[PDB]
Amino acid sequence: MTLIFIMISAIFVNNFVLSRFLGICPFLGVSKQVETAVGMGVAVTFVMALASAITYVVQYAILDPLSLGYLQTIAFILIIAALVQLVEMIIKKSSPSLYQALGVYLPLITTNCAVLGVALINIQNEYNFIETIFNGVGAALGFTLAIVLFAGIRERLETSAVPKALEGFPIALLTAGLMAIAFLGFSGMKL
Amino acid sequence: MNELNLTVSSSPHIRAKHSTASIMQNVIIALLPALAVAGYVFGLWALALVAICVISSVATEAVIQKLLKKPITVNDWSAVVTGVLLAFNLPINAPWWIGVVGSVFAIAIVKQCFGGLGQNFINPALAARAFLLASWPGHMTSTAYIPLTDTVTTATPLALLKAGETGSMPSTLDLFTGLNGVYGCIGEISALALLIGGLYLIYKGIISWRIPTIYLLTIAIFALLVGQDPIVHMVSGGVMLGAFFMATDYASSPVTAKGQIIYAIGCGLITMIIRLYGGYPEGCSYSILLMNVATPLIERFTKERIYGVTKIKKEAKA
Amino acid sequence: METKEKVQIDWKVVFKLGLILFVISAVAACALALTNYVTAGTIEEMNVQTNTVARQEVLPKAADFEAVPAKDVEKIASEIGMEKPEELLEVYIGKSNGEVVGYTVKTGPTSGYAGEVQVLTGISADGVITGITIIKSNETPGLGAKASGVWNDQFTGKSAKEELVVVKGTTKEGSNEIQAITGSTITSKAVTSGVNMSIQVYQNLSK
Amino acid sequence: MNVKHGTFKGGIHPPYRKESTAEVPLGFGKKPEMVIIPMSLHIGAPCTPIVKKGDTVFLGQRVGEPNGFVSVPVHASVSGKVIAVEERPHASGDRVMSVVIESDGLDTIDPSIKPYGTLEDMDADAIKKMVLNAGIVGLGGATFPTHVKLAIPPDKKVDCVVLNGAECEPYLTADHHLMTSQAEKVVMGLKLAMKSVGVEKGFIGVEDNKTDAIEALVKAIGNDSRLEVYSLHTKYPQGAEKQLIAAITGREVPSGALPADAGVVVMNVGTAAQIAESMITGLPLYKRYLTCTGDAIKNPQTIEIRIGVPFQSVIDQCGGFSSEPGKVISGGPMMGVTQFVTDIPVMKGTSGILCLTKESAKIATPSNCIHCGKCVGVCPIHLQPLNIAEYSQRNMWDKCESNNAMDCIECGSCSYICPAKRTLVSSIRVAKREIIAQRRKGN
Amino acid sequence: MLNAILVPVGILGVFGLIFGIGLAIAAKVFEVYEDPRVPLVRAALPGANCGGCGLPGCDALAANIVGGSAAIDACPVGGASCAAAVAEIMGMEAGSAVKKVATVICQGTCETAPNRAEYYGEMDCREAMIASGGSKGCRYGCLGYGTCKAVCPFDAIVIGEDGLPKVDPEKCTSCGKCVEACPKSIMTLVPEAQEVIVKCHNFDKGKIARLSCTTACIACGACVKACRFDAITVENNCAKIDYDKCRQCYECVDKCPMNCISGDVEYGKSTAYIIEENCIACGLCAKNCPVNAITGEIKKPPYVIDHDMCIGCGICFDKCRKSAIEMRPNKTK
Amino acid sequence: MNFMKNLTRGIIRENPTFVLVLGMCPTLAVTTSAINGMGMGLATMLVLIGSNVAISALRKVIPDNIRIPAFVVVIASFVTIVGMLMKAYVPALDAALGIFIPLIVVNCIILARAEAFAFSNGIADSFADAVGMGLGFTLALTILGSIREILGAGSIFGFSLFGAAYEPVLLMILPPGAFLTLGLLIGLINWKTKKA
Ligand SMILES: Cc1cc2nc3c(=O)[nH]c(=O)nc-3n(C[C@H](O)[C@H](O)[C@H](O)COP(=O)(O)O)c2cc1C
Ligand SMILES: Cc1cc2nc3c(=O)[nH]c(=O)nc-3n(C[C@H](O)[C@H](O)[C@H](O)CO)c2cc1C
Ligand code: SF4
Ligand code: SF4
Ligand code: SF4
Ligand code: SF4
Ligand code: SF4
Ligand code: SF4
Ligand code: SF4
Ligand code: SF4
Ligand code: SF4
Ligand code: SF4
Ligand code: FES
Ligand code: NA
Ligand code: NA
Ligand code: NA
Repeated sequence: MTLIFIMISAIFVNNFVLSRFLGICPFLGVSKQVETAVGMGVAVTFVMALASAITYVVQYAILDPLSLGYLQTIAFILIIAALVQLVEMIIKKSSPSLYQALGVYLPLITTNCAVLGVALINIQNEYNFIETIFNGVGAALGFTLAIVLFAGIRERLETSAVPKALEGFPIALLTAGLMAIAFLGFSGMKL
Repeated sequence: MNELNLTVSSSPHIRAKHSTASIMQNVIIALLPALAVAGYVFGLWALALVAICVISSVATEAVIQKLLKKPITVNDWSAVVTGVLLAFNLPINAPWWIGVVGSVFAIAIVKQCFGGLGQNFINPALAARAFLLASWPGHMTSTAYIPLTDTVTTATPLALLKAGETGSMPSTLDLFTGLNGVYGCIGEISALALLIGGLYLIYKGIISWRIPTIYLLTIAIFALLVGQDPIVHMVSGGVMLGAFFMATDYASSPVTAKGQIIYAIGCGLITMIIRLYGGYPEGCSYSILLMNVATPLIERFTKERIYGVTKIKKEAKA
Repeated sequence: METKEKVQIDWKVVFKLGLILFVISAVAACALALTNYVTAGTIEEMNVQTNTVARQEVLPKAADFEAVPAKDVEKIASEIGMEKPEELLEVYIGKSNGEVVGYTVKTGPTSGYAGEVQVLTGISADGVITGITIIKSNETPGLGAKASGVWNDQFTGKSAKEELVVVKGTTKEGSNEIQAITGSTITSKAVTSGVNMSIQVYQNLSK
Repeated sequence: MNVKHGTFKGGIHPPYRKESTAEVPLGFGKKPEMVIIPMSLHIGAPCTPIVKKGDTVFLGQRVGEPNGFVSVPVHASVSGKVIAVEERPHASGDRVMSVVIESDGLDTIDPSIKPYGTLEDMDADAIKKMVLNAGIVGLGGATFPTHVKLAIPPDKKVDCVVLNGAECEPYLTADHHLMTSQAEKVVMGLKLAMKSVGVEKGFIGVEDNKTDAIEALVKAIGNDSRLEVYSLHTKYPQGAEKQLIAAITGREVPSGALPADAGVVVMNVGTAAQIAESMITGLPLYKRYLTCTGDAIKNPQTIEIRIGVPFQSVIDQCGGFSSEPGKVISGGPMMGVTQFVTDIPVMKGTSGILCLTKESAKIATPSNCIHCGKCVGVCPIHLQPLNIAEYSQRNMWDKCESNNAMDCIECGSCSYICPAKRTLVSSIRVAKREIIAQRRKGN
Repeated sequence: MLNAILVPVGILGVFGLIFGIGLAIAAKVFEVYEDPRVPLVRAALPGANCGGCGLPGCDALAANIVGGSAAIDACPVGGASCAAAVAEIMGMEAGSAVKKVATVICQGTCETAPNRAEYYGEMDCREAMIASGGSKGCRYGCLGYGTCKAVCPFDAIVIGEDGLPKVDPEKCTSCGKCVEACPKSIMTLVPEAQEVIVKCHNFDKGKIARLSCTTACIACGACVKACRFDAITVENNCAKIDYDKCRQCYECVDKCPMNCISGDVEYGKSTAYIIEENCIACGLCAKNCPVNAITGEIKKPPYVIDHDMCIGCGICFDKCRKSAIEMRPNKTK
Repeated sequence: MNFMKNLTRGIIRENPTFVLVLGMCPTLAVTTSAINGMGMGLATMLVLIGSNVAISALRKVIPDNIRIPAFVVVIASFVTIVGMLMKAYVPALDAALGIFIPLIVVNCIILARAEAFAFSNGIADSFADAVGMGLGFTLALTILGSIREILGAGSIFGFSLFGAAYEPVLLMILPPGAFLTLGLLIGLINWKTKKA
């Protein structure tokens, strides 16, 4: 019952993109189509699902019983970097090469602010193995849902008369603000 | 040496009779009896606020349509509808500038920044109401709805229902007619007038029965499955107005028939989830606003079948 | 058989890639540990000083303070029927020329809007409230961060004999009544619960 | 008789102003004094003139020779003298090579015309030869050659012939008069077509507002058990060769595959009457029916008029203009073509002349889309016209093609029901033309 | 002090070494993509996604090389020098090209070619072509709704107050986006050095064209006799000029009775403007080149020649062994 | 000649906030006042200068396959040193920006400029580029923070303007109140870019 509540809070009540201001740059970058959004979502889900357990083991097996808690951040980012490299090492080989249209947002997966953010959040909340895994999966699913909804709204807006001066980024920011209001309605629930 | 000077164009050469202005005027005619009941119950200040909102809306639109070098299409009676529906969402103890700010936000940002009429994807009036509630919670929460002459009530029916004190709530007939001690928003206290207005619009052909029927059916089923009263949960709060006039917006609803059923079911589920376990006494506005975001996703999976197409089993995209 | 017998030097270029990284990592550590040392000491000192400042304002007097060995704190928490433990952090005793002046108690109540608030309360000998303060909060800067302002100053003068309740109205009625901030209610209730548990601890101890 | 019923999904309900000319008797035009006959009265390859200036021609003499296989000859309507073999204005807006013949007053029949035979000995090959020699094209509006339609390729199988009697456009009443007056000729033409194709099944589809025509056809059929009559609900796109197939047989024509792949052969009642008349008498196609009506016509009526008579003579024979017209249309109000002048001659596919006044020809300027969704509900092909129009208006042909814009039948109604008074069908036509053009310059 | 420095150094070094070795091993496996000759042509391209292409972008052109699936000179917008720089990475090429600009062959402006009727609908050329081809008196003229302006990506076309477009030669870059977008097939490409253009597209006979427009072509054929280099031909009842054989003699301009040929009477008149430095008293140009224009006696330098006639073709500028004659345009205005 | 152009690319021509849209999380998260934006901009400028100089000093031995680990190691070392100093000496700014001070290592601008300009240039161009980017980031953050604070609190730099009876717009200091504001600003700039 605790795992379900943790997942629900991570997905709906405390969405990482629309509430906590973490995954914003790829949110505005690769949300022009539905397929690219789905691919980015599944890649990011794999990255956090692999990273959470490794960060938990590294923090609780080495850093804590050594009085070396000031290296945490740099150690953490090192691991994430290697993982992202391996992801960038696979997508060009086996995954379709036409998906290399992200345009600098592929090496910025380390910079996505949601992997390291969820790692620090899991460390600060004193969770366990299963709780950390569920929190990471819930955060990834929330990111995927938000980016898919944004891509659908943009595809709908493709046939609207945005006059001449707003066009891409201003109307993307206004749409994100309206979605943020709608999710501000989804708050105050105690779980 | 007489010429003819005829006209050349493309087919067809005949059209129907209905237009946009007729539709909006019919909507206003449907909304009139609720305004009459509000003026009877809350007094002369309940009408003036409405006027203020309407004026502001029209003025804003004209100014924008003058500054962007566009034809002034203010005679389609759309800003009047937006202003009236926004004014129906206000308490009786609100200052004069709240309506002006809400109308400016509803017209300038939500509507005219996306192209104009029919080019937006979200409800203007509900978004302006949500912005006003978040910005100024003191003027819109639980005390502004009670008139200053009454000093015995001190609570609206939904707040008493959430608190568990179902011994002092008004009777079901009083909640259905809105005539004995029922307080709230000025255009939501009576369910008979809104039902008559919705039936008139169904008869004319502007709206359909699907969303209004399925919204209320889902609410009743949810209320019956948890051990509550289905009739009370349907005649209190802003549910009839939302079901008949605000969830049937043209620019925010799906165009098919199955998408409308899914949209209504989702709205009815989220409304009761926020009502029963949320941090608000009512969740109609956010349930409708959350289904304006998922609408483009429903519309890509509920398309009909073309004539003469027997479909290929997912082999064209391979 | 390692993908068709890679030709010898394919291993040698491995030794080039790791070593440099190793060196870089060492250099990073060779900085950070030194930057760890002196700052840490200063940080600790500053924190301690700040903490004692937070005490010296809560009980305006010229006296000394003594701290319990924290086993009595756990004994007090175990008794009286405290539902949620570990919510009492520090209890201090004031001493001025031997006579007991009062107590200073720090507690973190749960059930806030955004987590845990830290509330410090001081009390004189006879049951009164000489003032409260907020040490740590994570609330909204424009909505829940107003507790550390003029709202605190109204807490003084209340007797430490009965409980305190919150009323959602401008009228303050009479005794043991707290008027909440408009648009911010859960934060007021958390501080009220913390003050109530402090009063219960004082009533148990001073008898 | 066993009369069945049929209907389809979608459509509109126009005012159906046919009551004006329905009760008026049938009129006959006077003898013309000058005829202009174009060289392209069909689709395919235009003919070549075989007459010179100053020549003398007979009634029914050929004045044009077909070029290829998809082509029909062109004959003369009156007997007189040829005065010009130049090019003259056409109904398409541009000048077309024609032959001008001045009448003499006497109708001298060419001394080479004799009846072809009877139904019991003609057989299929001679029936097809007679159809080709008489220059019969489709009178339903498309003017497709009939001898090409009756030549079924060996890789296709058909088993039924359907006659189209569901006249659906407003103001038009010629088919009602033809069915009520010449039902026996319609039945004979249906039997001839059935023998030519080689099937044993035949259906006739008539709408339910022509019950007298249904009774006349039932009486004319007699005791034949291979012929049936259907009643269809009165709707506008009912008679468009596809909804007729869906209503009568229940089958669906595939995506871009012609009705011949559904096993049916669709033909008009006027074509059947012309086939029967040409078999009985031996004369070619030189005369048809018309409906002169509108808002600026003094005395609207249905009149039989030869081929080559200008529009102005027809207008003058029906009273004239009560007021200044604002629009002259060749055909119906939902699929007609607006004209520039009144020197246009009538053709084999002309079914009516509609003149509108200045007040009835005014349509408001288009406005913004309000997302009402009625155009989705009225489409018989189950498309979404708003998306295709919005994609076509900003030059996105790939999105138009991916949204199935190539199977629209250009039927009107989607543009008829719009509250914002837009031009959806024109945008769909532009998209279709661009998609068709891009397949030739890139392949 | 020793351990506090020793432990983190060892831990971080071990982590870095293990991660580096693993990353090298993974790179030796998954990087078998084996695409050689890194693009190196995108820098020599300058591309702006104009439209004289159809490979999915200039980066797609950079990726498409080393496979031999694309032409060397597939990009005409950049020019021959741009293609030379693009495929100069491997080299073995050299070339040059000629610059061109878009032009409109029509001069009927809303008063010489009026309208037959009134048109209702959208203001676009193709939409007007749906409504029976338009409402203009001339069936081959300009509609005037500016589709070509709408499809131009570089902003070079402006619709004038007379109804005909105007093209800025400084902003037009030799593409054809406005050429296939015109429903009337009116927009064409002409070299920037050409000033003699027949501006009409009427395919009718004499009387009908004369009634249709003020400056129509009636196919009289008087412009063919004036030309002697066989550069202008009349077919399909319309005249056209071949730009590869036109010497710009300005003889057909003044012979047209309906004023369909562009250009002004300011040309030539420089018969034997011979530099005295590099002719040897040649005596060869005096005899004949179709006009007399030279006649004299020996003509020792400086030359004494009166200039009052001849057409100024330009043949006497390159046929000389030393090219002592200089061509200079000097006339009234 | 080649230094002033790199220094002055910076704020106007290639502004990271208005023209590139990078580093959006601290832009939309901490800009509820005119003081947080300035401190965040100064800290990011110091980290950017140090990281750019360090990376450009070593563009001769780093291979292509392990560039990201070395880059993040250097950036994280500089971030840790700066954060330790700020914790020691400026505790109020640390408490105001607690979560985003460890997150300067991943800021979408430092890594982007490291792999695009610092890797293939000298020690003098990278320094000027870092200074220009830091100045542009600081100016944009200060402008956005002042605009948000004036509307949502009724005071600029802590000095009240409208009196003590003013009722603020509390949505401007909320997460949905940033997006719209930023969008409008960008639109205005684009208009003045395109109509001039
Ligand atoms: C919208 C639409 C309506 C039509 N209505 C009729 C009609 O009422 N009567 C008719 O005979 N053909 C009508 N047609 C033409 C038929 O589709 C078909 O071409 C015709 O039956 C062929 O007749 P034919 O074999 O004599 O050429 C219509 C076509 C369209 C697209
Ligand atoms: C049936 C119907 C319902 C409408 N509902 C709303 C509504 O809930 N809120 C609003 O602001 N405007 C409403 N409008 C009017 C409004 O101008 C329009 O529908 C678009 O939402 C404007 O983009 C409604 C109009 C119609 C015809
Ligand atoms: S889209 Fe085509 S088939 Fe559908 S209603 Fe319009 S014209 Fe008819
Ligand atoms: S009928 Fe007209 S206004 Fe309604 S959805 Fe279709 S195109 Fe839009
Ligand atoms: S025409 Fe040449 S430069 Fe332009 S987009 Fe195509 S390939 Fe690139
Ligand atoms: S040149 Fe062609 S495309 Fe341009 S306005 Fe004239 S007709 Fe239209
Ligand atoms: S005017 Fe025509 S050729 Fe010139 S740039 Fe524009 S589209 Fe290209
Ligand atoms: S006649 Fe020639 S110049 Fe005159 S409008 Fe027609 S094409 Fe243009
Ligand atoms: S300018 Fe001279 S060369 Fe050119 S077409 Fe005219 S006469 Fe011939
Ligand atoms: S002289 Fe002029 S009018 Fe005559 S053919 Fe030549 S261009 Fe045409
Ligand atoms: S043509 Fe040349 S070589 Fe001959 S006389 Fe003239 S300048 Fe001399
Ligand atoms: S311009 Fe021609 S004709 Fe005149 S002198 Fe030179 S070569 Fe002879
Ligand atoms: S995702 Fe760009 S800085 Fe956080
Ligand atoms: Na947010
Ligand atoms: Na939110
Ligand atoms: Na840090």
